[PDB]
Formats: sequence, C-alpha cells, structure tokens
Amino acid sequence: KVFKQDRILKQCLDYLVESNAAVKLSATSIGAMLNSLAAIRFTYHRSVKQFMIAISTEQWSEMDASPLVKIVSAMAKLSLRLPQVLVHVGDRLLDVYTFLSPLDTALVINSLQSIGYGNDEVLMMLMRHAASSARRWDEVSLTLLFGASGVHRLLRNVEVAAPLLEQAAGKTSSPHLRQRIAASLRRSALPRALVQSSTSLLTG
Amino acid sequence: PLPVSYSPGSVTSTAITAHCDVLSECVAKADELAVQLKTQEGMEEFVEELKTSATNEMTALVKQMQTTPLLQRAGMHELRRTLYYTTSLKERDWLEEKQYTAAMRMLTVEVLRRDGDGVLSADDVLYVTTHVVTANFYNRHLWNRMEKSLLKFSNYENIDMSSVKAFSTRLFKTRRGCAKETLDIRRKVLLAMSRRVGVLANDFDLPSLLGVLQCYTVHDLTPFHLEPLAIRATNHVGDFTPHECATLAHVLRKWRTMRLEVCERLVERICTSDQLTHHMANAAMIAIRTCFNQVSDGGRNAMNAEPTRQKLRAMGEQIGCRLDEVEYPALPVILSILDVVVTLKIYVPKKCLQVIFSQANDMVAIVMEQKDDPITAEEGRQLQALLSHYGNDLAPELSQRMKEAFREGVLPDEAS
Amino acid sequence: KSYVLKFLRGQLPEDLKDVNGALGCLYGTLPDVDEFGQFVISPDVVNSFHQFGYVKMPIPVLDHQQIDKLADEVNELANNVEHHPKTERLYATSLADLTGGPLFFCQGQWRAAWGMHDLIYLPTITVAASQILNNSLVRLWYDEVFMKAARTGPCVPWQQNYARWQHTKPVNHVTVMIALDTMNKDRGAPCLVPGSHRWREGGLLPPVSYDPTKDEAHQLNTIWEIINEEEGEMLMDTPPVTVDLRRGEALLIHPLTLFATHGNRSLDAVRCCFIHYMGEKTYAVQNGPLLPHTTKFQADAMIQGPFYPVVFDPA
Amino acid sequence: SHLSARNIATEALQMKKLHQERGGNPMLAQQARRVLFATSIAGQNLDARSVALLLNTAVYFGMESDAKLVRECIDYCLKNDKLITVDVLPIVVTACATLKSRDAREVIEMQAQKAARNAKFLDAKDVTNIISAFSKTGINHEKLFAFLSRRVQTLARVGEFEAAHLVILANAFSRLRYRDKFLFGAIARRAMSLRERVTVNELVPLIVAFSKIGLKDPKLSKRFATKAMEYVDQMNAEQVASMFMAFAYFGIRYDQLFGVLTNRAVELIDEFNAQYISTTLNAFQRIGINNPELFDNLAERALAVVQDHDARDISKTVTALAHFGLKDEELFKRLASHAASIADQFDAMGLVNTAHAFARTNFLQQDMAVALSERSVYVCRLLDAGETRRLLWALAKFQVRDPKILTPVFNRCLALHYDFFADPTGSEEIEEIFDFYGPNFCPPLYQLYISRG
Amino acid sequence: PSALHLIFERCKLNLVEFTAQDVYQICTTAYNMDTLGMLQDPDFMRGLHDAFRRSDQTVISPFQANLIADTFRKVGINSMPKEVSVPEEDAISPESLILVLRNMNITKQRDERKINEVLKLMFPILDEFSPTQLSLTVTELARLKSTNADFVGKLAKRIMEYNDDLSALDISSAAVSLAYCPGISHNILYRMMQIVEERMGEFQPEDYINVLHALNTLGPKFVNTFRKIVECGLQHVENMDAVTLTNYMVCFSTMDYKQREHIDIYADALVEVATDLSEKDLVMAFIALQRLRLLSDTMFGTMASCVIRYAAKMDPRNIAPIMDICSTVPHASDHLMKVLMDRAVECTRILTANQLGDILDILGLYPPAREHPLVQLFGKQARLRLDLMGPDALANATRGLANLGYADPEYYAQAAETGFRYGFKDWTLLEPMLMGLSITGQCPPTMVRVLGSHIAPMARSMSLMEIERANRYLRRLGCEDDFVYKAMASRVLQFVKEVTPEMPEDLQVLLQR
RNA sequence: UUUUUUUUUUUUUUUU
RNA sequence: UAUAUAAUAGAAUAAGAUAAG
Repeated sequence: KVFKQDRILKQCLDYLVESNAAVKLSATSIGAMLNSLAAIRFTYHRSVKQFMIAISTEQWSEMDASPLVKIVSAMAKLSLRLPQVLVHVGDRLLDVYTFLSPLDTALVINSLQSIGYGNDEVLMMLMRHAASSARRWDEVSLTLLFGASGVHRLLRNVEVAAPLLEQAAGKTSSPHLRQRIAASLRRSALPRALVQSSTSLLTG
Repeated sequence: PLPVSYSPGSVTSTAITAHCDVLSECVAKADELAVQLKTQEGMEEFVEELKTSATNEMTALVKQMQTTPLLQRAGMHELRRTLYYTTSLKERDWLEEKQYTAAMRMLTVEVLRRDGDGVLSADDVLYVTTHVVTANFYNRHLWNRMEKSLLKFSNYENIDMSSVKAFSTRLFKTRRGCAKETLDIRRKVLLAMSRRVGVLANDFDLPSLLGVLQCYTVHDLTPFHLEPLAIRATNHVGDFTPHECATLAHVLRKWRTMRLEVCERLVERICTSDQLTHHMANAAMIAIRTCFNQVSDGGRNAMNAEPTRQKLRAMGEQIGCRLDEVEYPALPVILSILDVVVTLKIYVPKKCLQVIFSQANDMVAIVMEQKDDPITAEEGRQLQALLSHYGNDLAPELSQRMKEAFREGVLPDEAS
Repeated sequence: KSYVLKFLRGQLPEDLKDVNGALGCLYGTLPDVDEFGQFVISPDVVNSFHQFGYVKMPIPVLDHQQIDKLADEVNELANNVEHHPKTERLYATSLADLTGGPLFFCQGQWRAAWGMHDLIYLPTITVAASQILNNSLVRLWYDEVFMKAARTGPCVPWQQNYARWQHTKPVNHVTVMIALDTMNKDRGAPCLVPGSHRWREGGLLPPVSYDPTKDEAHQLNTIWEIINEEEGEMLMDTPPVTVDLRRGEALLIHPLTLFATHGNRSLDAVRCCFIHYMGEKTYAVQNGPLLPHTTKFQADAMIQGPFYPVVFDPA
Repeated sequence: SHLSARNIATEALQMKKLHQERGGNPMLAQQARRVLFATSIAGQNLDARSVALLLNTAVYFGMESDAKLVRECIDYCLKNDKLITVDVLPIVVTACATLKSRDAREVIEMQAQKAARNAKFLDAKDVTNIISAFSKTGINHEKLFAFLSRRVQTLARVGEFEAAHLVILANAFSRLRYRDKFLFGAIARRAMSLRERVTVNELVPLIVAFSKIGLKDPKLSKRFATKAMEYVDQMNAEQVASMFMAFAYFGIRYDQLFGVLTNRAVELIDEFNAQYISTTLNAFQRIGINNPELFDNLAERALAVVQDHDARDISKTVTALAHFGLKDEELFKRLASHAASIADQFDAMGLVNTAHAFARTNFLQQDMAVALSERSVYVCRLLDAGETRRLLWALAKFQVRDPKILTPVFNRCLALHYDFFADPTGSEEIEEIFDFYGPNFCPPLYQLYISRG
Repeated sequence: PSALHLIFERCKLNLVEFTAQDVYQICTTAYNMDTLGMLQDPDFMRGLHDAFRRSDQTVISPFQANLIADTFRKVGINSMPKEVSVPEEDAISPESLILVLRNMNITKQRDERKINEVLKLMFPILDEFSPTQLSLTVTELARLKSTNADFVGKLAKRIMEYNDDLSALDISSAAVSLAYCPGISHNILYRMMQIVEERMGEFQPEDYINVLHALNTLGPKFVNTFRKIVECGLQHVENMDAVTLTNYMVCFSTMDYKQREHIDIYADALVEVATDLSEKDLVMAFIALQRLRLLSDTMFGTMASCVIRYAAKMDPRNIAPIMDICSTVPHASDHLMKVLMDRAVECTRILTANQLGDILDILGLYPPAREHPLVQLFGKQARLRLDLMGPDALANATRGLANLGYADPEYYAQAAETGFRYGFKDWTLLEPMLMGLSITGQCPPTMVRVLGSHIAPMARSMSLMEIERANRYLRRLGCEDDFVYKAMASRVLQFVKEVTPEMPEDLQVLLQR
C-alpha cells in the first residue's frame, strides 16, 4: 500500500529487538522484513541497525544465497553501513558464490558498491564469476551491473571485462546506458585497444 | 448631517468592552498568583482554570465578531484593547493558531477599512504598528500602508508621554530575538516619534531616560533629535546606580558625547560600588581607552597632553587594583580588559593578574577536555602572548595547557 | 512630463490599464492592421452560435506553455500567506476577508497581472467576438477567473449572464471561456441549455434560490423550479448539455444563455477564465459608475474610457 | 533565441544598460520583457552573479514580486546567503529595493548586516556601489551609514575617488538624509582637488546634492557659486533650471550668478519644456526673487506647450503663479482643462496644492473643480492637517456640498483636530470654511471650534 | 486502443490516485520504451506532473526523484523535487543527516541553513560514525562548497584514526575533498598526504586522478608528495590513460618541476595519445605544455592537428587560450588561426566583454587579421558592450582595435568617457586609449584636458621610451597644458642630465616646452 | 582638513 | 524464483536628481 507510518513499524521493531526474536527467525523471513522496511524508506535507522546487529553468526554461517542477497540489498537500499555485518556477508559469499544466479550476482555487485564495501577480493571474484557466466546474462542484469556507482573500479582485467562488454553491446539497447558504459570504459584501467573497440561498438 | 465615523482611541461601548473586562480580570488574577508564589501544582490548577475561562471567553468573542457585524458598530478603544489582548494571550500561550489567526485577520481587515476611511489618528497608527510588528503577524497591505504612513512626521508631534513610554518599552523588551524583516519597521516607528522624544527630554525620569536611550541604541538608531536626551544624563550623573553607569558609558560612547570630564565622573561613580562586576570594569576600561585616544600630541594643548594621559592612567589603576572581585563569563572580556591595561601601560598588581589568569585557566579547562559544548585560535595566541609578557610564573598550568592545546589543535580558526 | 529616476525607467505603471496596447508577453505582439484576416471564424460556427447560443472554437487558442504561464499567474493571484501585489487593483476578490474558501473567484484581473492583460488582446478570440457582434467594434468590459477546490469545489447554480448586467442598455454582449485545465462533468465542465438564448423573446428568468449547505443535485435541479410549463416542454426534448473542454479550448457564450458549472470532484484544483466583450453603440442606463471605482457616466452616455479599452477595430 | 541562463542574463544586463543610459527605446523594453517572461532557473545551476543579474534585470523592467523568475531569485538569495559576496551585494539590494514583500525585507536586512559588518574592508568601487544601492531601498540603518561614511572619509583622504564616484556618493548620502558635515566636507575637498577633471555634467549634480542635503555652512556655497559662474556658457536648459533649483535650495542671495543664469535662461527660452519651466518658477518662489520679464517669458513658453505638463508640473506652475501674483487668462484655462483630463494622476499633496492654487486665484471652472473634488476621496487618507485644511477650504470655495466627497475630509479633520485647530495660521481660513458650511453640516467640529481647541 | 484511451483520459482529468513509486515507474517506462505517445502527449504529462507534485516523495530515492524531474523537464514542464526537512529528535542518526546532505547534493538545491542545522546535530553524535560514513560526509560537505573548516578537520582526524579500515578509494576521495576545502589547516593536509603516500602502491587510475587534483589545488607547498608520485608512476607512464597524463602536465606546470628529465618522458607519452582528449583536456594540455616550455617543432604540429577537429565547435571560453599559445610560439599555425578567427566571427554574438577583449588583444598585432572581416563586426560589438567592459577589458579591446587599424572616432570617444568614469591606475591602462584617439587625431578640448590631468601625475614613473610615446600621442592629440610638459621634461632630465644635441629632436623640443 | 569609532546594554509600571 | 541501476564543476565586470522633520 506504500503506507508510511514509521512509528508503528518502530514499535514493532522495538518489540522484535526486546524479545530476542531475531536469533530464531528464518533467513528468508529476515530478508522479507528488511525488504519491506526498505521499500518504504524507513526513517528510524537505529532500530533496524539494532535488529540486524542482534542476530548471531550462526545464522550468518549457513544462509542460502537468495535470502543473503536479499538481506544485503535491503541493507544497501536503507543506506546501512555496518563493519561487522559485512565481514559475515563476505565469508558467506566466499562460501556460496557459485550458486548465485546472474541477477543475484548483479544485485550483489551493485548493492556492495552502493554501501562502499572496502573488500576487493570478494568483489573481484564476484566479477570473475559473472564474467565466466556471461553468456546467460539478461538485459536487467546487465543494467543492474553496469549501473553500479564505482563500476570502473571493477573493470580491472581484460579477461573479467571482455565477455561482459560484448554481451552488453549485443543485448543492451538504451542510449543512456551505452553512454554511461562508454564513460566508465574511458575512466577504467583496461588496455587502450579494448576500450577503443568497445566504445566504437557501443556508440555509433 | 454628515455621517462621520471617528471615535477617540483612548461612550460608544458595545459588547466588546464587556468581553474584554472578563479577560482583564482573569489575566490580573493569573498574574497575581505568580507574585503570590514568591503549592506549584495547586496554583497551576487555578492557572489552568483561568486559562480555560479566558479561552472560552475569547472563543465567544471570536464567534460574535464573525457572525454579527459588531466591528463596524464598535468604537475604537474597544478595537485597540481587543488587538492588545489578542496579541498578549498568544505570547502567554492561552490561544491556538486557528483562533489567533481568525481573530487577527478580522482585526487587520477592520483596521484597513478604517484606514481607508481615514479615521486613524496619529496615535492609533503607532499603537497598531507596535502591537502588530512585535507580534510578528504579516499582512502585506497593512504593513506597507503603516510603513508609508509612518513617514508623515508632521502628524506625530503632540503624542502623550505615557503612550511614548509604552511604545518604547514594548519595542525594547521583545528586541532580543525579533525577526529581521521587523527591524526596519521598528526603526521607522522609533524615528517617527523621535522629535516628540526630543522635546520631552526635560520631562523623563532617569530610569526611563536610560530605558529610552537603550531602546534607541539597541535598534542601531542615534538620531540628532535625541541629542539633548543624552546631554541631560551627562549633566545628571551621581543619581544613577553603579551598574547603570556602565550602560550609560556605552551609550555616551556610541553617541559621540564621551569626553574626559564626564569620563572622570563615570569612573568615580563606578568605583563607589560595593563590589565590582565584569560589566562595570569592562565599561570603565573601554571608556578609559576611548578618552586616552582623544588626546593629540600636536594640538592646541599638545604641551598639556602628557599630564592628561597621566591622569587617565591613574584612573585606570583605580580599576586595576580592583580586578579580582569580578567573575569573567567569557574569555573576550578578559582579553579586552588585559589589552586595554597593556596598551595604556596601566599598572596592575600581581594578585589581580593571578586571579585573572586563574579564572582564564578554569575557563579554558572546559573547551578542550570536555569537547562537547568557541575560543578561536587567534584569541588563544593573544592570551598566550599576554601571559608570556606578564611572565609564566603567574599561571604555570595555563602556559602548558595552551601549548598542548595549540599542538593538539582544539581551538578552531576565525575563518570557520 | 516629469523626471523619472534611472533605476525606475523600465517599471510598468501601477494600473496596467495605463498601458495603451498589449505587452510583448505570451504571444509576440499584435499584427499589422491589415494582417488580422487569418483569425476569422467559419460562417458555420457563426450559424451554430446563432442557433444554439454557444459554440466551442475549432482549435485551442493558446499553446501549452502559455497555458502553464496563465495557470501559474492564477495560482499566484489566489495566494494567502503572501497576498498578491496590486490586490487593491481588482474590482472584487474572494480573499477580501483574508480567509478564502473552496471556490476562489477574481474579477478585474487584467489590471493587476501580466499575461492576463495580454489575454484580453488575443486576436484569435477578439476577431471571433467581433464577428459574433455583427462585425463591429469590441470593448472589453471585465474578466474573471474561477479556481475550484481540490475535492470540495462547489457547483455554480443555473444563471443568466445578463441578470447582473442591467446597467448596459442593449443586449450586445458575448462571453469567452478559456479552460486552463482539462475539464469534465466531475471536474468543472460547463453545462448549459442548448436553446435558452431565445426564450421569452429575450426576457430574463427570475433569480434562482439555492441552499449553499447541500449537494449538487438540488443545485442542478432548481432549473425546473425556475422555469414554467412551456419552457419545460422545450427543455424535455433537448436536455442541458455539458461540454468537456481541454487545455486552451475557448467557448463563446451568449449573455442570455442559461449555464452552470459542475463542482470539482477530481484530486486537484481546476481553473477557468471568463472574458466579457461588449460591442459598439452600447449605452448605459443610470448615472454613476458601472463597476467599483470606475468612470462615472451620464444617464444614456455611450460606454468608453480607459477602464473599457478597445481591443479590436475593423476598418 | 535559445540560450543558457548565464548567456541570457548577460544580454539582459546589456539591454538594461542600453534602455537606461542610451535612450528609452520601447522596443528594447518589450524584447527584454518577452525574453525574461519565459526565462527560468529552476533546474540549471548558476553563480550568484548570474542570479543577481537576472533578478536585477527582471525587477528593473517592471516585473513585480509575483513572477516565477523573481520568486526563484529571491529564494536563491534567501537560501545561499554566504555566496552573495560584496561584489554581488549591491545588485541584490537594488533589485530588492522596489519589492516590498516579507522575503525582500529579510534579504535587505541580511545584506545590511553583512555590509555593516564588512564596511572596513571595501574599496572605492564597492563602497560607492553599496551606498548607492542602499540609498534606493529607503532603509534607515544609521549605524551602517556611519560605518560607510567613516570608510569613505578614510579612503578619500588618500585621493581615491573621482568625479563620477563623488557625484554618486553625494547623491546617495543626500537621499538618505545623513547630515554629516565632515563627510560632505571631505567630498567637496576631493572634488576641488580634482582640478579641471570635474566637468559641467559632473558639477551640476554635485551642487544639487549639496543643496538638497541642507548643510548649515554657508562658506561652501560660495565656491560652488563661483565655479558655476565660470561654467554658465557650456550649459543647456536642463542644467540652468537645475542650478536655479539648487541655489534656491541653498537660500543665499547671490547677484552676479543669478544675473548670468537669467541671461542664459532667456537665451535658451526656445528649448525649455514643461518640467524646466515648473522647476524655474518653483525655484524663484522658494528664493523669493521677483523677475517679471523672465516670468512673462516662462508663462508665454508654458502657453506654447501645454500637453507636456504633468501633474507635478501643473501643480508647481499654478502654485508659483498664484504666489507671485502674475497670472494669465487663457493659460489658466488651458491648464485647468488639461488637469481635468489627467485628474487621476495627482498625488496626495499635489492635488491639494493644485486645488488650493486654483481656489486662491478666484479661478473656478466646473469641469476641473468637479474632477478634483471627485478625485479627492482616494487621497484624504494620506493628508496632514494643514493639507487637509487647504483642501477643505478649496472645496468650500468650489461650493461642492456633496456628502460622498465631504465626509472623508471631515473624518480626516476630526481624526487630526488638534493639529487642525491649533495651527498658528489659517484661523481666518477655518472661519471662512465654517461660515460657508454652517454649524449643522458637521456638529462635532463646530463644538470643538466654539471651544478654541 | 479503447482501454488505453480510457486510461489516458482518466490520468488527464486527475481522477487516479498515484503514489510516488507509480509515477516513478511510469516515468521510467516512458523514458525507456516510449512505444506509446506518452512523452509526445502534453496533457497526459501535465496530469502526471500534477499527480507527482501533490504526492509524497519521501518514499522514493533522491536519484528516482531526480530522474522524474529530468523526464518532466525534457518535455517542457518546469518540475522540481520537494525539499526534505531536517529529521526530528528521535530520527537523529548518523545515517539520516548524511541522507539529507546526499539528497541536497543530488537534487542540486542547497540550503545553507539546513546545512548548518545538520552540522550542529552531527557533532554530539559524531562518535557513532562508521569509518566509511566519515569519508562519505567529507565528500558530501566538500561538494556543497561549505565554508565550515573545523568540522571537516575533525572528520579528517577521525578518518586518520580509522586508517586501516578504509580502502584506497576512500582515502583518495578524502584527500581530494580535504584539498578542496579552503579554510582547512595545513598540519591535517600534511598528515593526509603522508597517509596517501604510505598507501600509494595500491592506487587505481581514479585514485591517481584524485591525488593529482588534490596536489594541483594545494599548490607548490607540497612538492615532496608530487615527487614521490612522479617517481612511482614512471613505471606506468607508457601504459597510462591520457587524462591522468594531462593532469600530470598540469601538476608539472603548477609545481614548477625543475627535474626536466621525467618531464620529457611524460610529455612524449601524453603527445603519443593526445588524439583521445576532449575540449577542456586538450586546452589544459596545451597550456601546461606552453608553461613548461615544451612546444617543439613536431609535437606542436600534432597537437594543432588534434585541435583542428575541435576548432569548429569550440566554446567561446576556449578560443583565447589557443590564440595565445599560437601567438607566443614561433611555429606555423596559419590554418588553425584562420579556423579560430572564423569560429570567433560565428560566436561574436554571445562573446562576453572579457572574452571579446582577449580575442581582440591577441589579434592586435596579427598581420592576417588586418583584412579579415572580423574587425568591423568586433568593433561594433565592442561599441555595444562598452557599458559592460571593466577597467582592463576596455583597455584590451581598445588596444586590439587600435592595433588593427579600426577607425571610428565615436567608439574611441565613448571609450574615453568610460575610462574617465572608471579612472586609470597604470600607464598600460591609458596608452591604448591614447593611441586609439591618435588614430583619428581629433577630440574635444575637454577630453584633452582630462587626459593631460590623468597623465601628469603618472609621468614620474615612466621610462624614457614610454615618455617618448606619450609625447608623440600628446602632440598628435593637440594638448597645450604647460604643467604636463613640465612634468615630462622633469622626468626626462633625470635620465639625460645633459641638454646636449646628442638626444633626438623630440627631446630638445620637449625640454624647451 | 583634522572631528570622530572596538559591549552579552534588558531597570521606562499601562489595564490599550 | 524475484517488478529495475542512475552525481563532474571553468568565466572577475562601476550610472547619476523624491515639493522634509
């Protein structure tokens, strides 16, 4: 209903935190609640921060891929930056990255960019996995990936950015996204020849 | 016969007078309870009951004014007291926004209608302007017409003393945090009545004399018509309390009337106080500096300039020895006093310097270790230079504290 | 003349009527005296107006950006927290009591607003109005704007324009309605009788009594109360028609046609403009001014002056 | 013409300059108004300079405070107060001078506080522009004026200003009614130190300002009189009338200068317009000099051209002619018939002056009297007791006896009865008024009048 | 399309209750696909804008609101997203004031009172900030051009405290944002540059760009850090982007790098790939190369050839620098110069006073510009712009028009009056006016008197050759005041104390008078 | 041509 | 097995009469 009464949800979250119920809830339930809170731009971030902190490392250790990506996406859309939640997220990603769908990979990459994630190994290996499975990427997934804030940071190697660029040239058909990708290629650290060829393909 | 519709501002009594009498009595009783206090919950109960009674009375008045064409049948004095009570109950928080706006919109409409007729006397204009701008209720046409009608100085020539004093106090009291758009019209109200104040110079009593002078000065207005108003005060020193002489010195300095002869008397009168304070000492030091800067080494009496400075220096020492009794609220007062002493080479005892620097150390022992909360870096440098000039043995703690503060960087810059 | 200060040499006069012609705002400028032939209305439109007492122009008379400008000016006229400058230049306004209401109405706006002043001199509507009045001189009398509330805009009851214009001697008038918004039966489109302009050989029905504390049904149904049996027989065959207007659509209305405006039940305000044009050889009836603070005429003096400017003159 | 907002502000400023000091071409004003009507800065980001220029050019060309561009510019000035530096402060102040909204007042007060705080760090250009801008708003911040006057004196002690700066400074400090004799002495000294660099065009306005400010010192006027006497030959009618007015304002009886000025004025009698004739007659009335040949020449020229007579010109001319005594027959008829046509332009006091001048000379025309009487209902609110008495006596001599016209005048008289009945003069005037209108027309004023107070 | 028509009609009449998210979705599908006539239909877009204005925009991100406003402005509807208020006492969190600042920055509508309010609600709760939140709020405050340096200094100290928790990008962004703040302390800047150079082996090209911008802003007080980065980047010089090479050139020009050994390597690397530069980057590279005295015979040709493809549509603010570079350099640039003159002729309408003055000044002594048709157009435009010219722009324009032989006595007389209104302070601000008048050799005597009264005080600080030129101008104009010649002869006496016939005729004539 | 500047001022007794 | 991401800046510049206390 896009209903915005944040006092009611604040009372509900206070009851959730006080009852120590965040240590027994399911991963998909946590993701659904966080996504619902983020979909309406919840105001009181202190309650959400306490609720996310209260959950234990046991839950973080064996979360499935999709609830985990939902949780990190809801964290990113709520402008939450937590130093100790992100290390748990990173080790869980290290464990279960191979099962991510392409749209999950794009969501993870752009959400981690949106929160200014400082780790580079996890980002680099996620980008490598995305490059390996480039032949299956849809249109919305490419928009989500190449629409990330610091996308040019991730376009480090030619191997990790060649199939993604050719797939974007083949599939993406929006002038603004192509211009943004060309600008990111210009600001990237790729070899000059590949940048020139990709810019030629995308624009013109 | 012509249908004139002019009624004196200060017969033709409608129900508005009966409505306002109840409010007057209720407000008087609610005020008397405050004096009786000097059972807080108990008296708060009576206060709440009186507030509810006044709210009901004002609701009835507003409904009567809206439903019935009472304003046209009303006189002028009742309209003015209705405006007074409508503005006064809001600052006392006995009315809501809706009722207050509904009453004041109709008040302004009726005032504008009477202005269009032309029955607004030279006193009603001042009354409405002062009781509207101080309440900060904005109506474009009313404000513009009042500001335009306050420029006919020929009308405001024979205003009564009591009305002058009432407007002066009303504008003076609520000056502290007034909105900026009100300042210009405040100055216009003050200046429209300036000539009448000038011809009233030989009639004020001394506390009201300083009240009017401070009211004009705080509104950054120093009109020439009020020139005698200050002069009499200069010629009437010795009847003022010691504290008031500091404000008198500041006013005289801002009025280009501070000279050596009056400065001697002002310093002497300050020195008759039982115990000095920061205000009196600061004003005395500033006055001494101002008079010391008024002597020329190549003027008419250039040969006689050297003794005068000496005399002033002596008077400075008179304040210099009584510099421990005061309590400095902020560092700038200490810095100004010390700068005035050093620049004029005034002699200060070591005990006074010790007390001053101890208070300064206790003051700066708040900004750096608490760090929760505005001493700028240049002020700290000036304090360090002063301490070094007078010797670091005075306050050994302060020197190290300032040095570690400057190394740490707690003190911000002036640009920030 | 006198000496104007250097920083005041570009200011416009207090009264905008003092401007002899039209400002450059909105449309560029009035064309040449021999370039007015491209705004002529079709003869079929004239016949339709003479048969029905009303007609809507084939094309919108204003481009969209001009419509946005006019809507912004209407919004600024109805300001309450900061009252409009030149408010005392209006004949009458709904904010004279400073409170307001669901319906905001403003008269004599052309003396206190740019753009609205230029709207008077629009060739597209003035040429058509002149064609309506047997191809003669046209003089602006006055204009007004209505703006309805967001969801509680009231409906104007049935009315005849000439019922209030009793100071003008002959029946020589025309009304132009410009819709600054998109209107509908639920939003404020005008509903008028298809043939009421030729009833009683030109007479006027008595004033209609309405209760301002109820819904729209009785307001629109008072027409039966105010008419007689024969008028009912005429009305039954041709019921009143509500014309839906888009942005910039102009509607020419006879002064004797019965018309009303539906209330606003949309989710935001709706604005409309009425401009009343006389013709030449239109005379007064009684001494004194027709409008508040206007020129005082004689018993049968012809209507002219700066308050009623000439906006189009054939030959 | 599609252009960026900065590229539009630049051409707008150029158009303002050309329409201001290079002839008032109406086409330039219309083009600028059309260009600024469609201009908006809601989305694009601009410097404070561009926004200030747009606001100033919009306000100059007749745009009130209800427009979109003015509202956006005022919102920008209210929000980003720290980006409006001293360089772009006078532009904003001048733009807000005419506007009298609440936001305009707040902006003006904030700029005044900023200028008063930073009054010691400015230069000749900044100080001159700031004082000129604050002259136009009618503000009454005396502390700011004192600070700026002190800075002016210190900056001019080293010979910084020049002719144009001195003219602007004197005009600004005279319009604000700041009778600082030391400041004007410094300005005069800087002017006299500018040998042969103060031309006639830069000398006449200085004398006009020094006359208007009303300085007590009479030694200063002598130097201006001599320098004007040297410069008479190089003058048009404008400056001749200007110095007639100026030396009437000074009030010192000079002889050689007046003779040479009269010679030059009668030389240029074929170039005088309505305003120059009115100014000359008013100056002669103020100074008291009786010059009947020049009065005859001016009356003949005023008879030659009557359409150019504005309400101010008409009022000054009739008042001067009535006070002097000399009066023509057909010239008065033409002036009255013309004032009947433009009776809707008279001010609060100009109307009273014109009506009383026509009544005092026993010249009664029905059309003019009716027009002035009917117009005398929107101006009674803005009348002092003396002006109200004059208007009431003019109406009594005109025999109006119309309640709709009389009751506002009597309301004003009752609302100002103390200043009305205690006037040192006019007792016979009030006696004649009450003899005409009788006791029963207005009871309360009669009861007050038979009480002498 | 009966259903589509009904939906459009119901949207037009404002009878559909729209949420902010629904309006955002409609805007996205209209801007992306636009298969239907959504953007082309004005009434539907007006209705959608009316729904969006009255909606509740708190439930959308600042980016979404910005996109909605951009979509509305693309069609003509002047739209502007609502301003968000400062959070209340309960919602005062480190993650909400940052959101306020971010929305203020993104929507491009900054209120300084709101900035102060959110800077006074951040100090008590400044201990709850994450290490990345400080690096975010520093850049957000820098992008708002805030003048509060104490708050940024405290933030920088905290950022230094959490050094190990921040990535290279955060450190570089904090460094450049700190460098952009004007009033910040210098000890903090030194500490930040030490931190940057300690963690400098992990930098991406973006971090290199940020560090170079920070160094260029700071100036030649930070030479050691620039030397360190130059020594480190020498390995990557061949495999390097063009923009960062241009920034290296700009920093080299700014710091006055005396080690001219690596400058050659970096300049050659830049000129190799100069083909991939835009307008501003190419202009900056030109200026940096000129100020480093690097324009050789061949690299100038390549850079000019690169400029040729851009000279047709150059901005009016990028024409004068290239003209100056061509003027100073002694190589062949006739074709580029002609193209630039044609572009200036095209742009003469929109050129401001300063740009027109610079263009006229550069072409003052250019031989081919004598017969080019720009002289008359620029003279007329300068006469029009003479009201807006400053004390120096007027002098530059007058000098350029006098050197070109443009003869119009009215323009020079108006320039004389404008100069008299402004006043003169240097001889270089008065000589162009004198030669412009001497071109026609006629002016009213009052003009001569004012010019002589201006010249006379200035005669005590002129060289002998300038005295000769001033005497020539005064003789051509026809002055007769004696004190001016007295002062000129007094100044001449000092340089040549001998009245011997050795000096030329003009000198004897001057001392005689 | 030699007069002047640099505070947190808060104390006016009306029934409007 | 899900309905969706959005941030790069450049310009130094002065017009001038209100029927007062």
